[PDB]
Amino acid sequence: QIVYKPVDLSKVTSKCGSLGNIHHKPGGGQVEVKSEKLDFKDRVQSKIGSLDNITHVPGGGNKKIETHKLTF
Amino acid sequence: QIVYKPVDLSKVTSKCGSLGNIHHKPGGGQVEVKSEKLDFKDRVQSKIGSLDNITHVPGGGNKKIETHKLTF
Amino acid sequence: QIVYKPVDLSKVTSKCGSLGNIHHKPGGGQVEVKSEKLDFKDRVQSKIGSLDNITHVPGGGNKKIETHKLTF
Amino acid sequence: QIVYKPVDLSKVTSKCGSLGNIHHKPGGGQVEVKSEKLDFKDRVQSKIGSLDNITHVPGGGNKKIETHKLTF
Amino acid sequence: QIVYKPVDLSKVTSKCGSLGNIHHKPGGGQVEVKSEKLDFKDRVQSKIGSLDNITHVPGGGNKKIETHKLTF
Amino acid sequence: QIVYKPVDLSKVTSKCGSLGNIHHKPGGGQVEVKSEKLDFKDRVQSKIGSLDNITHVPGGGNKKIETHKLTF
Repeated sequence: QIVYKPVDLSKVTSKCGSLGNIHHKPGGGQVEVKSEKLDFKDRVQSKIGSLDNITHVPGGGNKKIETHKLTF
Repeated sequence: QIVYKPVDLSKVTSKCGSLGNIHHKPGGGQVEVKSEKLDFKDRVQSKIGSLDNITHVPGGGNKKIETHKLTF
Repeated sequence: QIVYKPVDLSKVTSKCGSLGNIHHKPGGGQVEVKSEKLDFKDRVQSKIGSLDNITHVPGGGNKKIETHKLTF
Repeated sequence: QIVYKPVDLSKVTSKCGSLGNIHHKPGGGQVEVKSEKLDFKDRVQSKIGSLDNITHVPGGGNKKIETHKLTF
Repeated sequence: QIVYKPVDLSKVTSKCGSLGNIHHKPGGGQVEVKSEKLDFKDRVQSKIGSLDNITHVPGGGNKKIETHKLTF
Repeated sequence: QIVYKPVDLSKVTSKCGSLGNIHHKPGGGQVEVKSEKLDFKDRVQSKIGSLDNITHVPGGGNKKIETHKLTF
């Protein structure tokens, strides 16, 4: 007899009184790339020649990850 | 007998009193890429020659990921 | 006997008192790409030569991902 | 007797065998100015808040400046 | 008796066999200026808050400046 | 008796066999200025808050300056 019975009662929580006055001001820039050949196969993930800017301000932004497995 | 019975009662939660006054102001830039040949196969993911800008301000933005598996 | 009976009663939740006063103002830029040959096959995902701007302000923006699997 | 008799027989000269293959490619940018009061009077020359690009390719472009003065 | 008789037979000269293959490629940038009051009078020359680009390729570009003066 | 009689027979000269393969590639940058009051009078020349780029390639680019004066 096999019984699998994990119990989860957890909390991930935040409080923030006021969130703001955020300034993001990058001063440009320059990028150059040279190549002759590219050859990509099974599950390649790639990024060539970027100049990318991100502002990310979540009011919460909490994460939880679970993985429940049984196997014979 | 096999019984698979995980129980989840978890919480992911947030409170934010006021969210704002966010400024995102990038000053341009320059990108150059050279190649002769590209050849991409099974599940390739690619980005060549970008100048990309993102502002992301979710009021919550909480994440939960689950995976429940049984296998014989 | 095989019983598969996961129970989920979990919550992903947010409150935000006021959301706004967000400014996104990029200053242009320049992008150049050269190649002679391309060949893309099974499940290729690609982006060549971009200058892309995104503003994303959801009032919630919460995410939940599930996967329930059984196999013999 | 007063005699004013300058003699000018001078030359300003050029030769250029071939002219070209010139590239001018700026990557944008960002400019901000704040003030409350302006007051400009006699022979003021002014420029507030600029993002200006110039390409200038004259085949000659030679200059000669003269000033001849007499006074009693 | 007053005689003013300067003589000019001078040369300003150039030869250039071929002029070219010139690249000017700046990567953007950012400028900010604050003030409350400006007050400009006799013969003021001014520039506030610039991001300016110049390419100048004259085939000759030679200069001569003269000033001939008499005064009593 | 007053005689003023300078003689100029001078040469300013250049030869250049081939002029080129010139690259000018600045990488952006950031400038900030704060002030309360400015007050400019007789023959002020001024520059506040610049991010300026110049490429200057004359095929000749020779200069001569003269000044001939008599005074009583």
